[PDB]
Amino acid sequence: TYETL
Amino acid sequence: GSRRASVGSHEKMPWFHGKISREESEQIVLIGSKTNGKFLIRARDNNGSYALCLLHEGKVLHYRIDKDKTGKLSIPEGKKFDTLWQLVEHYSYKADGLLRVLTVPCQKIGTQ
Repeated sequence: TYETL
Repeated sequence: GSRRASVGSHEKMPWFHGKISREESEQIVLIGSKTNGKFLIRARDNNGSYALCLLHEGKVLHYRIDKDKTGKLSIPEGKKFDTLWQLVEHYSYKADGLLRVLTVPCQKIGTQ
């Protein structure tokens, strides 16, 4: 669960 | 001397709770965040793993953040930093890649 920085 | 490489997460702080789960911090975001600038950083004691969590209005986000077993906490798409103090403060400036810059700490303050 990690957006895209 | 104990067993620990680099920093070991700094409790002292709102948006920095090294106890919260992840959701707990995202439910907090549920509370706050409006202008799309709330966030919070969290750590974990399993295998060195940190992740920034900010909300893009009703859309809480999370960003994995780690180092190269060197100590320098960084981000693939994000950036690179020495500690969550720089990555946070820096990002406290801008997004650098996030959804939106940072502006507010997620964690709570008081009770009622």
